[PDB]
Amino acid sequence: GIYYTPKIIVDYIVKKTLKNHDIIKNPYPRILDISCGCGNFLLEVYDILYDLFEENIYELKKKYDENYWTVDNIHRHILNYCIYGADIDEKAISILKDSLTNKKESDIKINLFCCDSLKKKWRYKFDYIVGNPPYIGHKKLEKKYKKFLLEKYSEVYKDKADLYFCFYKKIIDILKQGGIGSVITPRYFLESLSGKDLREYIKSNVNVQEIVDFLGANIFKNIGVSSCILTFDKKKTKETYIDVFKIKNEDICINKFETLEELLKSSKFEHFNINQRLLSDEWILVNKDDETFYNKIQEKCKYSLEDIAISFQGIITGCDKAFILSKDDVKLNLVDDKFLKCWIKSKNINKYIVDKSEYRLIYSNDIDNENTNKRILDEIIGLYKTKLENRRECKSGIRKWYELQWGREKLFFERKKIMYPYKSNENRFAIDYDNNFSSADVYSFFIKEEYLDKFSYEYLVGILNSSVYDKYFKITAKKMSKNIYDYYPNKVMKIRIFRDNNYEEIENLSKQIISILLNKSIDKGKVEKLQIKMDNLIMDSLGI
DNA sequence: TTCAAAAAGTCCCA
DNA sequence: ATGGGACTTTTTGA
Ligand SMILES: Nc1ccc(CCNc2ncnc3c2ncn3[C@@H]2O[C@H](CO)[C@@H](O)[C@H]2O)cc1
Ligand SMILES: [K+]
Ligand SMILES: [K+]
Repeated sequence: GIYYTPKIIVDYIVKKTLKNHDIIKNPYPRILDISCGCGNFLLEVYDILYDLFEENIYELKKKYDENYWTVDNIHRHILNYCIYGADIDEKAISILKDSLTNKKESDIKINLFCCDSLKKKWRYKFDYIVGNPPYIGHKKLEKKYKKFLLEKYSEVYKDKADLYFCFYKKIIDILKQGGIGSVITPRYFLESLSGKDLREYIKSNVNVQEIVDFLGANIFKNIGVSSCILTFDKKKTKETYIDVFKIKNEDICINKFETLEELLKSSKFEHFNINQRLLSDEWILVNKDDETFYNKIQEKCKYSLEDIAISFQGIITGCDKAFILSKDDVKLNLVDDKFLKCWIKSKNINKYIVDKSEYRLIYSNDIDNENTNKRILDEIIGLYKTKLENRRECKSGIRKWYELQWGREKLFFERKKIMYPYKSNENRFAIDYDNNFSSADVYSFFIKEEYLDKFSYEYLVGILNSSVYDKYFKITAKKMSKNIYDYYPNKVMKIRIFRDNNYEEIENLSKQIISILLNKSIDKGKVEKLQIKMDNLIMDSLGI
């Protein structure tokens, strides 16, 4: 339930919010952590504040009450007026209170609240806010609390949104005018469709000073999440430019230097600036060379995949072990071949073509009644009946216990089409010739009838598999973990395509590559040469 | 009725 | 034991 932020990052965030504070002008700053936990951030804040007060004690004594401002009174003052924490875990709050007391008679009152930060009536705003909020996705969040969030945090929380969206909104709302906030959250809201409303909220309510994007680097040990650090303020500024620090090597160990600033200035990161006013609903955080590249491609292409194609997600059985069998399984002798479909996984998809399938799907929707094919139900599917009965559509009666949860439309699959994995390190679009079915880890599309004369499957896999389109898609794609991007229709269908004088030769090269890849003695080397030639053709076409 | 999004991923090994 | 690499289910809101 508790996650420890590495000390280097905590130090960076506290220094980011407090390094230029004018303690003489305002000796009563309110610093808040609304998910403080054991006190990772607040103890460092206490250290920084103590040094800040102690270095200016005599100036404070001369400008204000000379009896109040003594070194012996610093500790008490810090706990009374400066440090605020909130967390829902009682034990963490008790431990933090003990630590803050032990940093150094009457008892000082420590501003630590044990509550739900999203429900607390906050009585005042704050000068500085730091911390690491909790991340809960749509599956792991309780439905009652989700009803609450959808009612009260609708500006950022809808559909498949995350709890830390609400923490972002809460932080922004309780930040004093001129205040500074700095947090570490998952990076996914920067590009995801669920994060659109949250991105709009941030852009329209704060000045984003700085974004540190670690991409697929493993910041939290033994945790599968990809992180970023956001720093924003509510200052009166007429410029609103963002400093973006994007990591270049995801294999880096984070403790190579003493400070995170040394790492950011180093050759391990790239830095660039983004105009906050030029942000659309999407945040395209790239350097000027990449921006030029992306804009050239966008302007030159007249069509998008959405215009010319029909997209769809694969089968969602709701229990794969009940419906998927190895093609050499003896139990398939009980199933009529009219009920069997070819089944592939994301790993069976290469550039341009699909591996031969090793699995079969029982399309159980076509089973009329339980008495005609009783053997299939009793001996194959029924072995998981309990689990099958706990699916949502079974509990509500919309679906029989032996039916596929989301069987889609068969006719969408039993046709020539293009398939691609839902998560990959590179563009892998293939032409499926074999009426392959797949789960939701594989997405498919086919070309609309009215665009068949303008675009062929061979040409499309030719350009989509090129290095140009690999880089082009990765510009705006959703970076998930190390060497993994989401390849989902909400972005894949936005890919723009072109049609010009190089169409015929690109198509010929694609057909040659496909012909070689379907041979017995594959000579992959000539495939690589042909791909290089096609990439040259594409770069000529797009004017890069 | 029925779409598609969602990594505090998941699991294994050296 | 940890860190790194291969690979990806079904719950869920709309
Ligand atoms: N199902 C569900 C039901 C209710 C909630 C309440 C959300 N409200 C919260 N308010 C304040 N602190 C919170 C918190 N949730 C977690 N935290 C702390 O955050 C830190 C993580 O690093 C931990 O120290 C954790 O305790 C969440 C999920
Ligand atoms: K004085
Ligand atoms: K990671």
